[PDB]
Amino acid sequence: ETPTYPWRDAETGERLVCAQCPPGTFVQRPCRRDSPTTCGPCPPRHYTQFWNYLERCRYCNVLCGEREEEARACHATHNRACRCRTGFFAHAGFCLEHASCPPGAGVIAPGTPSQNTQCTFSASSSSSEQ
Repeated sequence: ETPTYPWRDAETGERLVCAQCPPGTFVQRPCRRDSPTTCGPCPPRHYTQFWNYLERCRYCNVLCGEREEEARACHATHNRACRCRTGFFAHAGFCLEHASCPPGAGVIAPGTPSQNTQCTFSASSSSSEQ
């Protein structure tokens, strides 16, 4: 029940069924008559998430930037993923700032990396006071 793919041999040409490579690995060398598939590990900054017949690993193209922090790094199976830093939230792609709330009707729901701030007395206009 190990995943597979067909392949044709280099020396004269013979048709065979080569085993796929597990997540974390890539196809280093295909099958010969005697040996099956050679699976080598994904190099630094490169990943394979699935069972594959990839000649070389996928590059970790996701790079967190100014206002982004990591969620997963780039390992042999993960691709790097990003999320917004403490005082930021994601809107429409870009990662924008959390909204402050003045005195009056202060913060009822704090800013998550996912949503903006929702909002007796409040002394200050921050994104904290209740």
